[PDB]
Order: sequence, then C-alpha cells, then structure tokens
Amino acid sequence: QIAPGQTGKIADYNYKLPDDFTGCVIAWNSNNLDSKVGGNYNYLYRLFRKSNLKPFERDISTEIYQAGSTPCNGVEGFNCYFPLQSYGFQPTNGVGYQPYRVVVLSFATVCGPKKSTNLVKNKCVNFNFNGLTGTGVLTESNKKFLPFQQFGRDIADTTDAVRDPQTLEILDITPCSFGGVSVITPGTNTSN
Amino acid sequence: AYTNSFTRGVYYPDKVFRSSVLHSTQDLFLPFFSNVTWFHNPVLPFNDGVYFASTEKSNIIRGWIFGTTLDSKTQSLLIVNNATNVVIKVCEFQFCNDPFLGVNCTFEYVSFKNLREFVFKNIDGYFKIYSKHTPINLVRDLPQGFSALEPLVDLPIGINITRFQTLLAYYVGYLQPRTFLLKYNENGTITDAVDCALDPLSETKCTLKSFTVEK
Ligand SMILES: *[C@@H]1O[C@H](CO)[C@@H](O)[C@H](O)[C@H]1NC(C)=O
Ligand SMILES: *[C@@H]1O[C@H](CO)[C@@H](O)[C@H](O)[C@H]1NC(C)=O
Ligand SMILES: *[C@@H]1O[C@H](CO)[C@@H](O)[C@H](O)[C@H]1NC(C)=O
Ligand SMILES: *[C@@H]1O[C@H](CO)[C@@H](O)[C@H](O)[C@H]1NC(C)=O
Ligand SMILES: *[C@@H]1O[C@H](CO)[C@@H](O)[C@H](O)[C@H]1NC(C)=O
Repeated sequence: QIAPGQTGKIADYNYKLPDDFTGCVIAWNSNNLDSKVGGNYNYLYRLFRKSNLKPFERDISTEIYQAGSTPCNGVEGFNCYFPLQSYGFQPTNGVGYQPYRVVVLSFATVCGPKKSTNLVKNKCVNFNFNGLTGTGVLTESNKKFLPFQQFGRDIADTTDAVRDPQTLEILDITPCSFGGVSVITPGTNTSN
Repeated sequence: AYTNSFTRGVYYPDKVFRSSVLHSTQDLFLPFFSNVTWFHNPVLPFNDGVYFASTEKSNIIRGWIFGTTLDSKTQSLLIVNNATNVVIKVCEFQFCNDPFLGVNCTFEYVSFKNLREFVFKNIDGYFKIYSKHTPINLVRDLPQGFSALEPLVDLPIGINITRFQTLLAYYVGYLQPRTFLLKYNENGTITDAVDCALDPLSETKCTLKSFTVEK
C-alpha cells in the first residue's frame, strides 16, 4: 500500500505519498525485534477515519468515528468505533502478518558523495579540482596562497595554480605541451 | 549620529590568489568616504548588504539577528557569542521587542583596544560573512586606515533578508555595486584599493589600471 498510485486502509487513512512522489520506499522484516510471544500491541494504527488524508498528514487526532446519522459521545456502542487498533505482532505470525520496519526517503544542502582519484604530478593530465577543470602538467610550487584561497590566476585571467583540497598544498599548473611542426626541406627537385 | 567611512570596507571578492597585480573588479563594496551611521540596538534595513564594524574594550558586542519581518512569521538568522562559544541558527524565532544578553529549523551550528570588521551579503540564497580583527587605541570613530576582510562563513540559508539588528560601539554602512581596483601584493594579500567612481583621479587610475599616473 506504501507508494504513489496505491490504495488501501493505510493509503486512505494513515500514510499517503503524492502520485508523482520524489523519493523511495525501503522496508525490512522485523519479527526479530518488533514482535514477542505476549502480543506486542505496542504499535497502533488508524482503522477508521472520516473523509480521506492528503499526502503526509500525520493527523494524531483521536476521537470516535460514527458512520451514517448517529450522535456519539464515547461509549462507542453501534455504528461508532474508537479510531485506533493495535497490531497483534507475535514471532510465530506468518510472513505477511509479521512486522516490517519501513523507511521512506522523500526529496541546497544534501548531496551524494563526490569521490577523488589519487593525485599524479609531473604528467600530462585532464584535471578537475573542486569546481574547475583543465588540461595541464601539475607540479609542486613555491606559491603561498592565503588559507581561504583555492585557485590562483595569471595576468590575462588564466588560472595557473590550485590548492589540492584534501592535502592543503599548492600546485603550479603549467599548460600541456604544444608547438608548430615545421618541415625543413631542400626542393623536391633535389631530394626527398 | 554619523561618521566618515574613509577607506574601509574592502574584502577579498573571490577565493583566487593574485600576486603583485592591480586587479579591477565589480561587486557589492562599501563606497569610500561615504557616511556610516554611528551607534553606542535599533532595527535597521539591510538593503543589498551591510558593512558592520565594532570597536571593542570588553567583549560588549556579541552578535546579530537577520530577516524580513523578524518575529516568527518566517525563518530568520541568529548569530551569537555566549561566553566560550559561537552559535548560529536560522529558526522561526520569536524575537523580543528589545533583544539583548545579560551579565522550524533548517541550519543550526554550535562550536577602545580592538576593532572588529564584518561584511554581510546575501547572493543566490547563500549568505556570505567576511571579517577582520585588529588592535587599536581610539575612542570616538573607526580609525583612518586600510584592511581587507577575508571570508569566514558561507551558509546555504536560502532565506530572504531585508532587516537586521545587533545583540549586546559600532558603525553601519550599506554595500553598493561598484568598480574597485585592488592592489594584490607579492604574497597575495590586498594591501591597497581604489574606488573608481569617487573622484576624477580615481577614474583616471582605474582607466589606466595603475595606482600611479605620469603627467
Ligand atoms: C584529509 O585526510 C588526511 C588523512 O588521510 C588528513 O591528514 C588531512 O588533514 C585531511 N584534510 C582535511 C582538509 O580534512
Ligand atoms: C627540376 O625537375 C624537372 C623535371 O620535372 C627538370 O626538367 C628540371 O631541370 C629540374 N631542375 C633542377 C634545378 O633540378
Ligand atoms: C554626511 O556625509 C557628508 C559627506 O557626504 C558630510 O559632509 C556630512 O557632515 C555628514 N553628516 C553628518 C550628520 O555627519
Ligand atoms: C552557549 O549556548 C548553547 C545553547 O544554545 C550551549 O549548548 C553552549 O554550551 C553554551 N556555551 C557556553 C560557553 O556557555
Ligand atoms: C609572506 O608570508 C611569510 C610567512 O609565511 C613572511 O615571512 C613573508 O615576509 C611575507 N611576505 C610579504 C611580502 O609580506
């Protein structure tokens, strides 16, 4: 019952997800801690409620239901019931009646992990450091950045040093090697 | 009450090392020789950003409050020194009609003889804190001098801010989008700066991109 698009007694009266839910649902079998032989009536659930929920209504409100036309001031005799029941979890229950711990993860400050390579000096590399990129030779430097400075710039606004973010040491980026290939020749008329 | 800002209110505008170079830049900076409002805890506008500076003798000035409405209607910043710690929180705080110290949250963190200098600005929902500290021996104003505030703290708050107040002398001015020419020295510290739009000689220095000009 725990999804976008799904229906049921929980999905109408306890726990709705938006039908385009930004997130995931995770669940695992918990017979081995949530259940004991006396009946772990510890966990409750909303068996009855008027109208329907919206997504994410944790409506703790607990008063007697009443269906059709009757008044009800407690007593809960007929056509009116107390809205909650316990789960009768016991370690001897069958698989579909066992307890399960559910977690829903629902979705700027959060990110997954961003994973470094080891760092190679004195070779031509296609580098990335924090937000930037380049092609270069990365080399140890005698520059002295201030503690908060992360990059360092050449006079024509071209980056030419960077702080490594893990080991706080300064690299002197050099451009990777390029040059013209000139062919030097006597005339073909002579020799090839 | 008011006083003259002189040449204060320069901070390092981005985290990039520049060395022995006169880098021209535009950002929210305090205009040179503008008036700062002078205080010995009223609620103030924040506008585009604030330069706050505070002369100290006994740890009198403990922190700041920032928001739009500043009374639990929406989330709001509280930054405080309390004895041996610094606190930062962003909660829909109920705030007192006169907040002071004796003798729904999304971000929380808990770790005259002096002048303290601070720049507060809010850009694309990130809130920027730049600051500097120094000894002094002055009793009535910000001392005429030059200092560059390094960044400290750069918080993904996402909150709107248009009003702030202090918690317990201090001085307040507002940042504006102006061109500055910054002299980065041989070690990458900003040792001097020129506010272009100040006077014809500053426009000249900036247009030539030098702190000195021949005839
Ligand atoms: C990164 O981890 C190393 C240990 O491998 C540690 O020595 C270094 O100080 C850490 N750096 C930062 C910035 O946390
Ligand atoms: C160059 O080659 C041509 C043949 O294609 C020949 O007739 C001519 O004499 C040669 N000249 C020289 C200087 O080698
Ligand atoms: C306000 O600033 C001007 C300079 O622009 C100055 O002449 C004037 O005296 C200042 N006002 C006060 C009350 O200090
Ligand atoms: C400052 O106040 C915080 C509560 O916001 C408390 O946890 C901390 O221990 C206090 N620090 C000192 C030095 O009193
Ligand atoms: C740069 O900093 C070092 C300390 O790390 C200091 O010895 C040196 O004199 C400084 N250079 C300049 C030009 O201030």
